[PDB]
Amino acid sequence: DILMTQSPSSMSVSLGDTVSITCHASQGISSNIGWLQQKPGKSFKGLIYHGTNLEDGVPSRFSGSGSGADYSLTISSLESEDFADYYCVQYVQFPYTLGGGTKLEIKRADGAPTVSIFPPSSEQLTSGGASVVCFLNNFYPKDINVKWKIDGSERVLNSWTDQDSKDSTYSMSSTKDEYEYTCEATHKTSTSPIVK
Amino acid sequence: DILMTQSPSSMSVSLGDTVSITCHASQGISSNIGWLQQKPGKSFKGLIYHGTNLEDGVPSRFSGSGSGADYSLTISSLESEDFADYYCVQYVQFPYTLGGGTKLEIKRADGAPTVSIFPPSSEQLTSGGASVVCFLNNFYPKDINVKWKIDGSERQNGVLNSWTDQDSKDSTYSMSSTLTLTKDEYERHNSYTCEATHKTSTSPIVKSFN
Amino acid sequence: LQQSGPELVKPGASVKISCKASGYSFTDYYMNWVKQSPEKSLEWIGEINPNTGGTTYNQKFKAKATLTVDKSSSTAYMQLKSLTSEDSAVYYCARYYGNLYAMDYWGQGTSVTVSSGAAKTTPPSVYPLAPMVTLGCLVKGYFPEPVTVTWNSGSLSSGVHTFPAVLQSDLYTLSSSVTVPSSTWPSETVTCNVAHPASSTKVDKKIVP
Amino acid sequence: VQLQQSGPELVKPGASVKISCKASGYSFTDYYMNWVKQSPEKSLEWIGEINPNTGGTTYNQKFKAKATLTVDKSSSTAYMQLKSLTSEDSAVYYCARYYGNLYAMDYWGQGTSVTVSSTTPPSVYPLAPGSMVTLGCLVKGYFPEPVTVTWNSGSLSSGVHTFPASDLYTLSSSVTVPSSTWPSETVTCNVAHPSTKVDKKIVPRD
Amino acid sequence: TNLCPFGEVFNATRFASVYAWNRKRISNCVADYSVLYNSASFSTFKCYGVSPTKLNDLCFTNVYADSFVIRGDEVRQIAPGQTGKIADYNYKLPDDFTGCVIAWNSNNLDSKVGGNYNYLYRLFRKSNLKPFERDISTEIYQASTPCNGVNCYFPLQSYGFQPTNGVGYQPYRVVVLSFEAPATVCG
Amino acid sequence: LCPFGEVFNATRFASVYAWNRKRISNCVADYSVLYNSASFSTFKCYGVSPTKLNVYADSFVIRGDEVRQIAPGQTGKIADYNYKLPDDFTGCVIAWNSNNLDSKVGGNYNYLYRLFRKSNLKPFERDISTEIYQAPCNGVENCYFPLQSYGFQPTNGVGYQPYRVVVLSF
Repeated sequence: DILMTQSPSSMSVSLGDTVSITCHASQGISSNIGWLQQKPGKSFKGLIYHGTNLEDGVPSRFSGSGSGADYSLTISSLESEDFADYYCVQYVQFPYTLGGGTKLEIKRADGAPTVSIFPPSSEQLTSGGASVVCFLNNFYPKDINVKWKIDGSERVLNSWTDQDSKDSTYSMSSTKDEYEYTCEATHKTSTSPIVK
Repeated sequence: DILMTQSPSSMSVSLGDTVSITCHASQGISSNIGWLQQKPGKSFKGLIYHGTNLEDGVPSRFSGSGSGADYSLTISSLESEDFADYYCVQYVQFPYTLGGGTKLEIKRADGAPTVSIFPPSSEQLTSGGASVVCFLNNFYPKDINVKWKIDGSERQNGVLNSWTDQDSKDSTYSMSSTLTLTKDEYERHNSYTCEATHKTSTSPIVKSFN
Repeated sequence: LQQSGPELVKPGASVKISCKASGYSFTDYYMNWVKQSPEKSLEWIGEINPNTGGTTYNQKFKAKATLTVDKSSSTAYMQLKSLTSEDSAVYYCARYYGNLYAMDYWGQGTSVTVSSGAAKTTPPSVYPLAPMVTLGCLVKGYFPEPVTVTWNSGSLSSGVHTFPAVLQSDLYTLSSSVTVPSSTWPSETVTCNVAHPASSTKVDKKIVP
Repeated sequence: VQLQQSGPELVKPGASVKISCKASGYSFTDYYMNWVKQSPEKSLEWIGEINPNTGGTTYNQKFKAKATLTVDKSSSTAYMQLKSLTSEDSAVYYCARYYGNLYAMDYWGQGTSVTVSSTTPPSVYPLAPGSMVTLGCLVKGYFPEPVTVTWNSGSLSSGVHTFPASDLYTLSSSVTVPSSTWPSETVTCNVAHPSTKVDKKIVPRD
Repeated sequence: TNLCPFGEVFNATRFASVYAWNRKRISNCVADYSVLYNSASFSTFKCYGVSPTKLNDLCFTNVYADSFVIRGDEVRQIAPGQTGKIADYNYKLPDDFTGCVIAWNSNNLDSKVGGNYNYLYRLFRKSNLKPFERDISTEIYQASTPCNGVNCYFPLQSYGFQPTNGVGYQPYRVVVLSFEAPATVCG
Repeated sequence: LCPFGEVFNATRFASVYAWNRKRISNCVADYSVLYNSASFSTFKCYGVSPTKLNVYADSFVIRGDEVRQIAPGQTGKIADYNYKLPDDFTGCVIAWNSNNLDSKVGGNYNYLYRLFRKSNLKPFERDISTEIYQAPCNGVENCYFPLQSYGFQPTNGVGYQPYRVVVLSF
C-alpha cells in the first residue's frame, strides 16, 4: 500500500484567513491526488481531482498545488462554510489510501465552564439506581479534565458535545445502597481545579 | 433637559472580551443612571438601575461604575448573547433623556465586495422603466462608498441604495445600489460603471458593460 | 408585556396603542412610553401613574400624546393625535418603579408606520437580473410593506441577500441577490419567488441568460 | 445528482446485511462505484471499487471477506453486502462516484448507520440543583435510539446543551435559565421515544 | 431685594424626622433657582407643572419648603399619588401638586458607627394621611383589647442608619418645594 | 535480467490504433524498481497484488482524459475502437505524462487514433484497417478518413497532453 501522511491533525483558524493543508505520500504519485470535504454531520464533497483541477461548484477560494510526494490544498479569504473536515485521497495505485484527515476549527479567546452539580432525583432512587450529574457548559477548548470525589476520595460516564456554532465553544456532562459529593474539574483556564 | 452623551458610537469586539461603554451627562446625577440593552429582533431589558445595582435575572458579567457626570457599563469574558445595542438613561430630572447608543459587533477581518454589473431587464423595459442594479455582497466593514459613472461622467441623481443590518452567521455586510433612470435617456449611452471605493483597494476597480 | 400589533395608517388619522403588563402587580408601577426614531435616537414620550396618577409629558409631546390606564383590565394606553408627519417610528411601554430606580421590563410589541398621503395598494412588479455567479431579483413599485422574497420555495438559503425595501415616490423597492455556482446555473433552474399579502400576489420569475 | 442510500439497520453479530445506493441524475453506466467505511476508530477506511458496466470488483485485500459489492444497472443501483459483521465494526458507510483514472470521487451519498452490537422504554428523571441557574433532564436506560428532548413546546431553545448518548444508553440535557424564569415559571422536559411520550415538570429537590 | 434664605433650609446641620417634617415659609425675597438644579449634588429632582430651566422667569406669592430624612428605598414615595409607609403614614403629597421634589444621598452626614437613631418614621396608623397633613400622635397603636397606654405597639420606629448600609438603606435628605395677593418671590 | 528498459524508456512509442507488443520471457525480474520509481501517475493491478508478485507488454500513446478508458469493462472511442481489455484481465496498467517527449510547437502528428469503426473490438484485438468509413466512398474523401491525428503541443492543457501507457499481461 501507499502511505499518506497529511498534516496537521487539526488547527484552529479565524475567519477571513488563508489556510493550507499539506499531504505527503511515501512515494511520488504524479499529481493523481484528490481533495474531499465533509461538513459537520453531513455527507462528503469532492473538491479537487488530479492535483490542481476543480470539481463542480468549488469556489475560486480553493486551489491545489504540489508535485512528487508533497501536495497542498489552499483556501484564501476563508468563508463561513469552510469550517469542516478535509481529506487527501490517492488513486495512483490499488488500494486507495485516502490519507488521515484534517479538521478546521474557529480560533476563540479561551472560556470559562459554567459547571453545575446535580444530586440524584427521587424517581431514579425509587427505580433503584443512583446517578449524580455534573454539567460543564460553554468552555473552550475541548481538552479538559474532570474527577469525582466521594467524601474526599477520588473515584462514571463522560459525554462531549461539539462546538455550539453560536458561542463557538464545547460542553460536557459527567454522571442506592452505596449512595446511602464533589466534581473536581481541571481546565487550562484556571491553574486551580474549579469544583462544585 | 439633561444631555446624555455616551461613547463610543460603536466598537467591534471579539468573543470572551471585557468592554466598557462610557456615558457622560451634562451635570452630576449622583448615580441615578440606568442601562438598557436591545438584541436584534428582540425587545429591551433593564440591566442596571441606580448607577451600580444589578437587576434580577441578569448575569454577573455586567457591572456599573462612575459618579458625578461620568459613568461606565462593564462586561467581562464576553459571551455570544451580548452583541447588541446599549443605552444609558437618566432619571435625575424631567424629562428622562436617553443616551445616543453604543453598538457591539464581532471583530472580523477585511473582505472584498463581489460587485456585479447586472444590465437592465427586458420586462422592465416592456413596462417602460429602466434600472441598472449593482450588488455588493459580503464585505467588511461598514465604511464603503459607491458612485455611478455614465461613460466616465459622475451621475449623482437617480441612485437608490439599500443596506443590510447584521453580520449574522456570515459575519459580514452587504449593499445594493440601483441606478434607475428613464428609458429615453438610457437608450443614449454605451458605458455604465459602478465605482465602489473600499479600504481594501487604493484604486476602485469598477464593473461596466456596453 | 404584550402590545397592540403594528398598524399602517394614512395621514390625518388617530391611532391608539395598548400595553398589557403581566407577571406582576400593574397597579403600583409607573408606566413610561418611549419612541425609537431611525436616527439612532430614543426620545421619551412620557410617564403615567396608575391608581390615582397624574401624567407628566415631555414638552415635545405634551401636545401630541395622551396617556391613560385601566387597573381593571390591567392595561395602559397611549394615543397619538393626528398623523405624526412622515415621522413613523417604533413605540414602547416601559415599567418604572420610582426614584432611584430604572425601567426594568419592556414590550417591543407595537410598531407604528404611517402611510403616505396618496396611497394605493399595488402588487409588486418583479424583474429577473441576469449578467460562483451572482443572480438577482428586483421587486419594484409595490405597496404596502412587506413582500416576501424567497428562492426555489425556500430551497436556496445560503448565500442569499434579500435587501430591505425603500420608500420612493410613495412606493417600495426591494432587491435580492443569490450566489449559486457557475456549474449549477444555468444548469439548474433559479426561480425568485415573491409574495405580497396586501394584493394576495404570488409570482415566480426564472432567470434565463 | 446527489445520490441516495439505504436507511440505517440495527443488526446483531454474525448476521448478513445488504445496503443500497441508487444512482440518479447522471450516466450510471460510466461511473465506478466506490464504498468507504467511516468509524470512530480508524476513521475513513476504503471498502473498495466496482465497475457497473460489467460488475467486476477490485476490492482491497483489507477485510475483503466481509463485503460483496454487486450492482444492478437496470434499477440503477449499487449494493454492498456485509457478511462477517462483528460487534466492533459499527460505522457509517458511504457510496462514492469514481469517473476513472486521473480523477477523484466527486459525489457521495448521505450515509448509512450500521450498529452490530447485541426494546427498552426511557427512564426520565428531572435534575434540580441542591442569576442563571442550570436545570437538567437525565434519560437513563433506553434502547434503541433515538429520543427527542424538548423544553416546553419548543419555546426554550437558546442556552440548551443536549449531550450525545451495558447494552443500554445514557443521555442528559442541560438548560441554563435566569433565576427569574425558574422556579417562578414551570419548565417541562418533554421526551419522545418512537411508542413512548413522557413529560416531566422540573421540581426543585426542595 | 433681600435674597431668599435657602442656605438655612438646604444646609441645615440637622434635619427632622419624616413623621415630624419641617416647613419653612419663604416670602419677600428674590430667588436664583439655577444654583439649585445646576449644583449636580442631587440624585432626584422631579418637578410637576413647571420646568427646572423655566422656573426662574416666574413669580409666586409664597414658597413652602418641607424637609425630612428617609431611606433610599423610600425616596420613590415622595411623589403625588404614591403609597407606602412614608406616603400613607408620614408625608403625603396631593395629586394636583405643582412644586418640586429634591433629594440627595446623605450618608456622610446622618449615619455614624453604632447607628444614628435620631431619625424616626411612623410605622402604623388607623388611616391614610391627608395631603400635607402632619401627624405627631404618640398613641399606642391598637392592632380588640384596649392598650391602656402601655397587640399594642409604639407608633414610631427609629431608623438604623449605619455607614455600611446598602444604598437603599442609606439616609436621603428630601426637600419638597410648594409654590403658591401680590407676588413677593421672583427671579 | 528482463529487458524492461527497452519498453519503458523507449525513445518512440506507438500510436494507440497500432499498439506495440513485446514478449518478455526466460528472464528474472525485480518489479520493485517499477513501483519505487515514483514516475508513474496510474498503476492499477487486477487479481494480483504488486507487493507480492515478486509476460506481454503492450505500449501506446493516448491523451490524458482517455487514460480512464484503459481498464476492463470500459467504453468509449479508445476502448471500443482501439484497445479493448477483457473482463478477466489479470495484469497491470502503467501510465505517465510524456508532454516533454511527445509534444512540440506546431503539434506532433505522428501519433494517430481511430475515430470511427463499424463495431467494437474484441479483447486484445488490433485494427489497422484504413478503409473509408461509410457514414459508397470509392476510396476517395459523407465520406471520412478512419484515423485522426493528435495535436500534441507543450502548451496544451493536461487533459490534452500525451500520456504513454504500458499494459502488462501475464
